Amino acid sequence: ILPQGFSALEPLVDLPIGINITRFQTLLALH
Amino acid sequence: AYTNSFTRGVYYPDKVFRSSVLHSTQDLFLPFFSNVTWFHAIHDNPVLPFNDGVYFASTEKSNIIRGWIFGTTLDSKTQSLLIVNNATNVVIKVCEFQFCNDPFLGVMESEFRVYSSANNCTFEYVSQPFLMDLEGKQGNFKNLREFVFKNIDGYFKIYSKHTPILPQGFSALEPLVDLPIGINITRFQTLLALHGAAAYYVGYLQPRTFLLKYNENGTITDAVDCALDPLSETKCTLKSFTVEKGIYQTSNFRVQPTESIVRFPNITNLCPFGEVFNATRFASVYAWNRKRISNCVADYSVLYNSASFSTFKCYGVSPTKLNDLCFTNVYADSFVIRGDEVRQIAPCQTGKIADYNYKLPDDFTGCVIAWNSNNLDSKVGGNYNYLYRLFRKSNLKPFERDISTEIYQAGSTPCNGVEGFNCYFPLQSYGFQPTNGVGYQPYRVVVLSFELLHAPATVCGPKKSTNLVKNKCVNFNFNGLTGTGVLTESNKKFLPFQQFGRDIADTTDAVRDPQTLEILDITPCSFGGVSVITPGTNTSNQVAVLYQDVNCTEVNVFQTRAGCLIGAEHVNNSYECDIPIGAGICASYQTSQSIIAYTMSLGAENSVAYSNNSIAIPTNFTISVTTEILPVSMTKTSVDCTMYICGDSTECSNLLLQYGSFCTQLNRALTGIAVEQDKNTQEVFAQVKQIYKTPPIKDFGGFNFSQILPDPSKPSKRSFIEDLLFNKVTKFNGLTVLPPLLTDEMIAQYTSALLAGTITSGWTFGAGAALQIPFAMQMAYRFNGIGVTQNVLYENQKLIANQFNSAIGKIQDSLSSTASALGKLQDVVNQNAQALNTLVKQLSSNFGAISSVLNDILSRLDKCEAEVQIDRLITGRLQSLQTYVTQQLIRAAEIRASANLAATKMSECVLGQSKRVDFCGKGYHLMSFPQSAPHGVVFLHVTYVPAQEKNFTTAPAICHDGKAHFPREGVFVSNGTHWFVTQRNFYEPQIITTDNTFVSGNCDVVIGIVNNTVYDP
Amino acid sequence: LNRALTGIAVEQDKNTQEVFAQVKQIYKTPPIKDFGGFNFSQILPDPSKPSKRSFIEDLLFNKVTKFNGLTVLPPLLTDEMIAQYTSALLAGTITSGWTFGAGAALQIPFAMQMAYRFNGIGVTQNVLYENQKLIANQFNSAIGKIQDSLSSTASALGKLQDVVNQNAQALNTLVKQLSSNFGAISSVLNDILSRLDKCEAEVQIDRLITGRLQSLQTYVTQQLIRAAEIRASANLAATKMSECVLGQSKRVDFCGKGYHLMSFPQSAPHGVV
Amino acid sequence: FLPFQQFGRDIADTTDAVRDPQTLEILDITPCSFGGVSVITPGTNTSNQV
Amino acid sequence: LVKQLSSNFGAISSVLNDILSRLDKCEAEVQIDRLITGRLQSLQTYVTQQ
Ligand SMILES: *[C@@H]1O[C@H](CO)[C@@H](O[C@@H]2O[C@H](CO)[C@@H](O)[C@H](O)[C@H]2NC(C)=O)[C@H](O)[C@H]1NC(C)=O
Ligand SMILES: *[C@@H]1O[C@H](CO)[C@@H](O[C@@H]2O[C@H](CO)[C@@H](O)[C@H](O)[C@H]2NC(C)=O)[C@H](O)[C@H]1NC(C)=O
Ligand SMILES: *[C@@H]1O[C@H](CO)[C@@H](O[C@@H]2O[C@H](CO)[C@@H](O)[C@H](O)[C@H]2NC(C)=O)[C@H](O)[C@H]1NC(C)=O
Ligand SMILES: *[C@@H]1O[C@H](CO)[C@@H](O[C@@H]2O[C@H](CO)[C@@H](O)[C@H](O)[C@H]2NC(C)=O)[C@H](O)[C@H]1NC(C)=O
Ligand SMILES: *[C@@H]1O[C@H](CO)[C@@H](O[C@@H]2O[C@H](CO)[C@@H](O)[C@H](O)[C@H]2NC(C)=O)[C@H](O)[C@H]1NC(C)=O
Ligand SMILES: *[C@@H]1O[C@H](CO)[C@@H](O[C@@H]2O[C@H](CO)[C@@H](O)[C@H](O)[C@H]2NC(C)=O)[C@H](O)[C@H]1NC(C)=O
Ligand SMILES: *[C@@H]1O[C@H](CO)[C@@H](O)[C@H](O)[C@H]1NC(C)=O
Ligand SMILES: *[C@@H]1O[C@H](CO)[C@@H](O)[C@H](O)[C@H]1NC(C)=O
Ligand SMILES: *[C@@H]1O[C@H](CO)[C@@H](O)[C@H](O)[C@H]1NC(C)=O
Ligand SMILES: *[C@@H]1O[C@H](CO)[C@@H](O)[C@H](O)[C@H]1NC(C)=O
Ligand SMILES: *[C@@H]1O[C@H](CO)[C@@H](O)[C@H](O)[C@H]1NC(C)=O
Ligand SMILES: *[C@@H]1O[C@H](CO)[C@@H](O)[C@H](O)[C@H]1NC(C)=O
Ligand SMILES: *[C@@H]1O[C@H](CO)[C@@H](O)[C@H](O)[C@H]1NC(C)=O
Ligand SMILES: *[C@@H]1O[C@H](CO)[C@@H](O)[C@H](O)[C@H]1NC(C)=O
Ligand SMILES: *[C@@H]1O[C@H](CO)[C@@H](O)[C@H](O)[C@H]1NC(C)=O
Ligand SMILES: *[C@@H]1O[C@H](CO)[C@@H](O)[C@H](O)[C@H]1NC(C)=O
Ligand SMILES: *[C@@H]1O[C@H](CO)[C@@H](O)[C@H](O)[C@H]1NC(C)=O
Ligand SMILES: *[C@@H]1O[C@H](CO)[C@@H](O)[C@H](O)[C@H]1NC(C)=O
Ligand SMILES: *[C@@H]1O[C@H](CO)[C@@H](O)[C@H](O)[C@H]1NC(C)=O
Repeated sequence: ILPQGFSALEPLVDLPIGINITRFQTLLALH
Repeated sequence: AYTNSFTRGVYYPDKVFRSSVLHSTQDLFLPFFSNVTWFHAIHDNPVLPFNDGVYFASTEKSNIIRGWIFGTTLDSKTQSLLIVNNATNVVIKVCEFQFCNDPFLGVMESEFRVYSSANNCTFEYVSQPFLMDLEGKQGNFKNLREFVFKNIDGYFKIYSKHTPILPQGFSALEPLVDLPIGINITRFQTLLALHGAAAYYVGYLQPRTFLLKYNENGTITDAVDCALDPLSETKCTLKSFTVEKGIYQTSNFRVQPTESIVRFPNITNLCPFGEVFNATRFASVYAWNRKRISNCVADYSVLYNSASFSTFKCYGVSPTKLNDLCFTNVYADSFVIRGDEVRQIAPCQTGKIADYNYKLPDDFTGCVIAWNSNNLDSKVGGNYNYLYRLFRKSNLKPFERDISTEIYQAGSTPCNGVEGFNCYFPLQSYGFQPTNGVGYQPYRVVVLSFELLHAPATVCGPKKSTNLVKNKCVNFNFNGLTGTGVLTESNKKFLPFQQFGRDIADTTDAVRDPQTLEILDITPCSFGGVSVITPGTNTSNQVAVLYQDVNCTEVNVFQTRAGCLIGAEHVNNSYECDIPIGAGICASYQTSQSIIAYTMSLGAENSVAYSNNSIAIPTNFTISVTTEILPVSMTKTSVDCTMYICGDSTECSNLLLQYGSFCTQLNRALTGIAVEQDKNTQEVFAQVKQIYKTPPIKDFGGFNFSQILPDPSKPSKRSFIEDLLFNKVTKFNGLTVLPPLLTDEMIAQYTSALLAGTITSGWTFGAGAALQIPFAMQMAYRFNGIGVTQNVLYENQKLIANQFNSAIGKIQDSLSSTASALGKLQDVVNQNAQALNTLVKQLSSNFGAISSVLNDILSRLDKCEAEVQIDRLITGRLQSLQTYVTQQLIRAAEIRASANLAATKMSECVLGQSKRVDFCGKGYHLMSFPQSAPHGVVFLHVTYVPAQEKNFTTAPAICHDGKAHFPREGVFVSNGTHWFVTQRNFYEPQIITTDNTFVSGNCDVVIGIVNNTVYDP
Repeated sequence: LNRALTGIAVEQDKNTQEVFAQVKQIYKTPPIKDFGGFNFSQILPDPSKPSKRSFIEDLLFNKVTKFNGLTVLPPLLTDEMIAQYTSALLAGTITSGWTFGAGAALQIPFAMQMAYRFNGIGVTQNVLYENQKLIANQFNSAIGKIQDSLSSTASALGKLQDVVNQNAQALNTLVKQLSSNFGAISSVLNDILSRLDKCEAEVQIDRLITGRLQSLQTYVTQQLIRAAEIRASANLAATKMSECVLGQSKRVDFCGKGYHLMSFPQSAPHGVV
Repeated sequence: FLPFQQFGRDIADTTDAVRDPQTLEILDITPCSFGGVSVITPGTNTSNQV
Repeated sequence: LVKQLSSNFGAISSVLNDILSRLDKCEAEVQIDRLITGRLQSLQTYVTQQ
C-alpha cells in the first residue's frame, strides 16, 4: 500500500488447540 | 484345430417355468459364433486352464470321454475335484489326488490309473448304474452330449443336455446337481480311455448378457447374445427378435483405460504409531493427548491385522481402504477410559465422557481403536492417576479441551475456595484394580481423526507409486482420489495451497501431480452413444453403426458431422430421406444390395418461369381424396393404487396410509383422464342433434358413396372403409381398462348421421335445420367457394364423379394393402400398451428390497423388520405409478389437443367448407367425410387440384379510350392475337366487355398497361 | 427416460419438418428481380456468403446465443437446409402466389399477386396499380426499418432466446445436482467407493442414486412439458406458414395486425420469423 | 413344467401356476374375481337411493 | 398439499417441532430427512400437476 479495494485472504496453519476462547488482546511494543 | 461355436453354450438360468415371454439375464454363457478348440483322439488329452467356467461338448461312438479333473496344482498340495462317468455309475470325489503323468482308464476294462493316491479326502458321491458304450466301435456319431462347468461361491454347478445326432442348431442346457465343493479351481483336464475315434469340444465362458426367448411350451428355442454385434445388441435392447426399419440407440461406446497410474508423495519414512499404541503412559481423558502424524508413510494393515485390539469402529472409512487413501493430516487422540464407557467414544453419543471430557463431531471421519488394559493401568489399592471431568456447567463442543480446577458451584452458594454442599471439584478419579469386573477395568483408546483430502497430502499408505503416462486413457489414483481419464499438460496456475481443481458437477477438472508440482488437465477419454442403422429384419440383417460425436480414428467408413458411420457406403447421389442419421445425412437399403449413406435431397430442383407479363392458367383439374388420420381418444385405464402397491396385504396398506392422499390423488388423475377421453370423443363426433339417414335410393349425380355409407348386412353398421380401418389397428395386478361410454356402433351412427347430413343437406345441418339439397348443387356451391364458377362442375359433372369414384377406389386399395396406413393411431395404442407393460414389469423390481414379491417378504420376516423392506418396495411402486400417471397426463394433453383439432376439422371441414389453406387437406377444399377408426377419426378430404397449365401472356389492365379497364374477377390473358378475361383456377376465356371488367382512371399511371378494344354489348 | 428423451428429439425434427418442409420442390427466383418495384434483396439469398442465408437471417443468427453422460444431438436439417426451404417458400410466394401450395407453381407477376391480395381484403385492385409506386416504396422502407430494428437491439429475439436459456438452465441445474450429497457422505461417487468397502458403501450409493434419478425425472418431466409447449408453438407456426405465407388469411390478427396481404418466412435459430 | 421346475411366473413376477407338492400336477393360479365398485346416485338433495 | 403436512411418511410424527423437541440432532436427522423425503415429493407432484 481502510483502503478501498478487494482482497481475499488465503489460509495459513490450522492449529488443533482445543481451547474455549471468549476474550482477546492485541500486542503493541513500547519504546 | 479350431471350429466356430455354431449357436451353443446357453443354459436355463434358473428353475422357473416361463412361457411366451422374452427374459433377459446376465451370467457366464459361451458367446454365439465364438472360436472353440476342437480335439480328436484316435484309439493324450491336454491340461487346459479353467478360467471362469468351461463349456464342454462331445460326440460319441465308443464312450472314450469319461471324466474331468479340476483344481490348482493337481499334485496333492491342494484339494482337487475329480468327476468320472465310466459308462455305468457316475462317481464324484474331492480328494487331494496324486495324478499320473498321463492319466487314463483302460477300455473289458483292464486299467484304472486316473489317480495314484487318496489322502485327506472331503467328498464322495456315487450314482446309480446305467449302460453306455464300452467297446471300441467305429462309425458315425449318434449322441451329442453337452456340458457347462462353473464354480460360483463354492457351489460347483454342472449343466448338461443330451441329444441324438459342431452341428448347427440350438439347444439349451438344463441343470444337474449343485455340489458344495468350496474349492478354488484354476486348472482343468478331460479323461480319455486307452485301449476308436472320439472327438470332444472345449469352450470358455466370459461375462455376457443373453436374451432368452421362451416358447409357448416353456422350452428355450432361441436366444440373442446381446454382446455379439450391433444387430443382436439392438434386438436385446428392444426385447424383441424383430426390428423395424430405423435408427435405434442400443448402447454407449466408452474407451477403456490401458494401464493404471498410481501417484503419491515421494516420502519413505514410516509413521510413529508404536510410540502411540505402545506408549509408557496414556493421558487422562479430561486432559487427553493429541499427537499430530504427518510427513510419513503409514500402514494400517499391521495395526488392523493385529488381534490385540478389543474394539475397532471406523466411521466414514473402511479398514481395508485405509491402505490406499491418504490424508492431509492424521491426529491420534489418546486416553484411557472405563470399559463400559468405550461405547461413548463414538459419534452421536452422550454421557459423562461424551459431554464433559471427550466430544466427537457427529460428522466424524476416522477410526476408534480400543483394547483392554490390566498390566499398566491397574494396581492393587486402585490406580488413582486417572481423572475425568465429573461436573461441568455446560457440555463440550467437538474436540475441545478445558483444564480447570475451579470448584463447581452446583447451586447459588459462592463457596469460592472450599468444597461443600453444591460445591464440588469437577475432577474425579475412579480406580482400577485387577479384581474389578469387565465393565470397570481400564481400556486404552486411541481415536484417529482423518482430514480427507483438501490440501497437499503427507500421510499415505504403503501403496507404491508408478510412472505417469500422458495423452492416453488411464485409470489414475492421485493421493487416493481415483478416476479414469486422459492426463494432458495444462496452462492453469493452482496457487500453492490448492492441490485439486473442480468442474461445475464437482468432478475433478485438473490435478497437481504429487511428485512433480505441475498441473495436468483430466479430460475423460472420448465416449459417445452408438446407434444402429438397419433395414427391417424382413429384408436384411446387415447393419451400419454410427458412433456419435467422435472422429473414427479413436475407434467402408464415412465421417459426417453426426459421427463416423461404419458399414454404409457414401453415395454422391442425393435421394429422399429414409432412415435419418442427423446433420442432413440419411441412410437406406438400396443397390448386390447394401446400406448407403447420402446427403438428404430437399426435393426436385425447379425454377418458376417468372416474367413481368406471363401467367400460367390451369386448363384441367383433378379431384383428389387424401386421408388425414387423427387420434381422438386413448384407452380409459384405471389403476387401484392399493392393489398395485399393496396387493391383498393389510400390513402394506396400513403402511401406505403413512403416505396420505397419494392414492386418492392418483385415482383422481386417472379418473379425470378417463372422463376427458369420453368428452373428447363426444366433442369430435356428437355435434349433431339428430340422427340423419340417407334415402334408400342413392341418386347423387354419379357420386358413389356406397363404400362410406353403412351396409345393412354387417353385424355392426360400419362402412366398408371403416371395416378396413378396424382390421388394421390392433389385468390382475389392480390394473383395469374401463370401456368407453360410446360403443363403436354409436360412433358409426354418429358418423353415418354426419355423412348423410353432409350428402343430403350440405352445410345447412350445422347451422340449424337440415335443409335438403341435390348433391350436385352442393358441389356447385363448394366449387364456387374456391373461385371456380359453378358451370364448370355441370359441364364436367360426369368426369368429376368418375374421378371421385376412382379416388375412393384407390383409398380402399391403399387401405386394403399395407398395414402402415394407420400408424398414427397404432403408435398411440402401442404407447399405451407399452406404458402398462412397463408398469407391470416394475412389480418385479426389488428397489433395494430382498424380494420383489410382497408375500415372500411377509412369509419370511416378522412385521417389525419387514416394515423396512415393505416401505422400500412402496418407495418405488409409488414412483412407478407417479411416473406412469404423469406420462399419461402429458400424453392425454397431446390427445386432447389432437381431439380438439379433430373437432375443429369436423366443424370446419365436414360441416362447412374451409378457406384455411392445407387445414382440410392439400388442394382447394371442397368437402370432407368423417370415418370412424379405433380410438380416432379418419377424414377423407376431397380437394380440387389444378392438373394441367399453359403459358399465357397477361397484363394488369387494358387501355381502351384512354380509360383503364380492370377485371372484376379473373385476369386478362392473350393467346397471341386476342385478349380475353378468365378465372384464375380454370382456363375459360371470355370476350372482354364492360360487364366483366370495370373502369377506373386513365391509362397513363398503371405499370404494364396494354392497348386493346373492349366490345360494348 | 432414454425413451422419453428420444421421443422428444424425434418430435423436434418432426416439428421442424412440419413447419418448413411442406413444399415438394425447391423453387428458385429468376436472376433478374423485376418485381414491380418491390425489393426482396434483403430476404432472398445472397450467393456471396458461405451459407446461403438472407441478410435479415444473418442478423437473426447474430442475436441468438458434456462429459457427465450429457450430450446434444445435431438436428437432422442443417441451417443451410432450412435456408433452402425458406428460399423455396419465398421464391414460390413471390413468383407464383398461393398456387404452389394447392398444386403446381403457376407463375404470376408480383404486381398481380398483390392485386389479388388487395382484392381479398375488400380493396379494389385498381387502388394498387394507381398507387403501385408508393406501395413499393413503403414496403421497401418498412423492410429497411426491420433491418435497422434488428440490427440495433438484442431484445428483438427474446422469445427464442428464452427457450435457449431455459434449456441451458435446465442442463446447468442437472449438472449441478451431481454435486449434491442427498444425505450421502460425498457427492463424488468414486470417493465413496475408494473409502468404503462394498457392503457399507451400498447404502451411500443407493442414497446418491435416490436423488440422481429424481433429478433426471424432474428434468425429463420438465422437458416433456416444455416440449409440449414447443410443439404447440410449432403447430401454430406450421398453421401460419400454411395460411399466412402460402395463402392469405381472413382470420383477424392471426397473420399480424392489419388486413393481411402476405407473409414471408425467415429462418432463425431454433425457430421461425 | 419340465421336471426340475416347480413354479411358474407371470410378467409381474407373481406366480402364474404351481406344481402341487403331493401330486405332481400343474394347477393354474388365477386370483379370484375382483373389480371396482361405482355408486350411481342422484344428488342427495333429491334422493338418497343409489 | 396442506393435508400432506399431516402425513408421517414413516416418521414418528408429522409435526417437525415435535421431533426436534424429543430427539437430539443426530438420531433426529433420520426422522427429518424422512419427512423431507415426502414433503418434496408432495411439492413436486403439486408443481407438476400445476
Ligand atoms: C487359486 O489358486 C491359484 C493357483 O493356481 C492362485 O494363483 C496363484 O496366485 C499367486 C498370487 O498372485 C501367484 O503368485 C501364483 O503364481 C498363482 N498361480 C499360478 C499357477 O499362476 C490363486 O490366487 C488362487 N485364488 C484364490 C482366491 O485363492
Ligand atoms: C382432363 O383430365 C381428364 C383425366 O384427368 C381427361 O379425361 C381423360 O381423357 C382421355 C382422352 O385423351 C381419356 O382417354 C381418358 O380415359 C379420360 N379419363 C377420365 C378419367 O375421364 C380429360 O379429357 C381432360 N380434359 C382436357 C380438356 O384435357
Ligand atoms: C358403387 O360402387 C360399388 C363398388 O364399390 C358398385 O358395386 C359393384 O357393382 C358392380 C356392378 O356394376 C358389381 O359387379 C360389383 O360386384 C359391385 N361391387 C360391390 C362391392 O358391391 C355399385 O354398383 C356402385 N353404385 C352404382 C350406383 O353404380
Ligand atoms: C385465339 O383465339 C381466337 C378465338 O377463338 C382464335 O380465332 C379463331 O381462329 C379460328 C381458326 O384459327 C377461326 O376459325 C375463328 O374464326 C377465329 N375466331 C375469330 C373470332 O376470328 C385465334 O386463332 C386464337 N389464336 C391462337 C394463336 O390460337
Ligand atoms: C397505345 O395506344 C395509344 C394511343 O393510340 C398510344 O399513345 C401514343 O403513344 C405515342 C408513343 O408513346 C405518343 O407519341 C402518342 O402521343 C400517344 N397518343 C396518345 C393519344 O396517348 C400508346 O403509346 C400505345 N401503347 C402501346 C404499348 O402500343
Ligand atoms: C434493393 O435494396 C438494396 C439495399 O438494401 C439496394 O442495394 C443498394 O443499392 C444502392 C444503389 O442505389 C447502393 O448504393 C447500396 O450500396 C446498395 N446496398 C446494398 C446493401 O447492396 C438494391 O440496389 C435495391 N434493388 C434495386 C433493384 O434497386
Ligand atoms: C479361430 O479364430 C481365429 C481368429 O478369429 C481365426 O483366424 C481362425 O481361422 C479360427 N479357426 C478356424 C478353424 O477358422
Ligand atoms: C466305474 O467307477 C466306479 C467307481 O466305484 C466303479 O464302481 C465301477 O465298477 C467302474 N466301472 C467300470 C470298471 O466299468
Ligand atoms: C491331512 O494329511 C496329513 C498327512 O500328513 C495329516 O497329518 C493330517 O492330520 C490330515 N488332516 C488335516 C486336517 O490336515
Ligand atoms: C408344443 O407346441 C405344439 C404346437 O404345435 C403343441 O401341439 C404341443 O402340444 C405343445 N406341447 C408339447 C409338449 O409339445
Ligand atoms: C522423489 O520425489 C521427487 C520430488 O519431486 C522427485 O523429483 C523424484 O523423481 C522422486 N524419485 C523417484 C525415484 O520417483
Ligand atoms: C506394539 O508392540 C508389539 C510388541 O512389541 C508389536 O508387535 C506391535 O507391532 C507394536 N505396535 C506397533 C504399532 O508397531
Ligand atoms: C416384413 O417387411 C416387409 C417390408 O416392410 C414386408 O413386405 C413383409 O411382408 C414383412 N414380413 C412380415 C412377416 O411382417
Ligand atoms: C479428425 O482427425 C484428424 C486427424 O488428427 C484431425 O485433423 C481432424 O481435425 C479431426 N476432426 C474432424 C475432421 O472433425
Ligand atoms: C464423389 O464425389 C467426390 C467429390 O469430392 C469424389 O472425390 C468421389 O470420388 C466421388 N465418388 C464417386 C463414386 O464418383
Ligand atoms: C413456360 O415457358 C417457360 C419458358 O419458355 C418454359 O420453361 C415452361 O416450361 C413453360 N411452361 C409450360 C407449362 O409450357
Ligand atoms: C417489364 O415490362 C416493361 C414494360 O412495362 C418492359 O420494358 C420490360 O422489358 C419487361 N421486363 C422484361 C424482363 O422483359
Ligand atoms: C403321501 O404322498 C404321496 C405322494 O404322491 C401321495 O400320493 C399320498 O396321497 C400322500 N399321503 C397322504 C396321506 O397325504
Ligand atoms: C339441491 O339440488 C337441487 C337440484 O339440483 C336443487 O333444486 C336444490 O336447491 C339444491 N339444494 C341445495 C341446498 O343446494
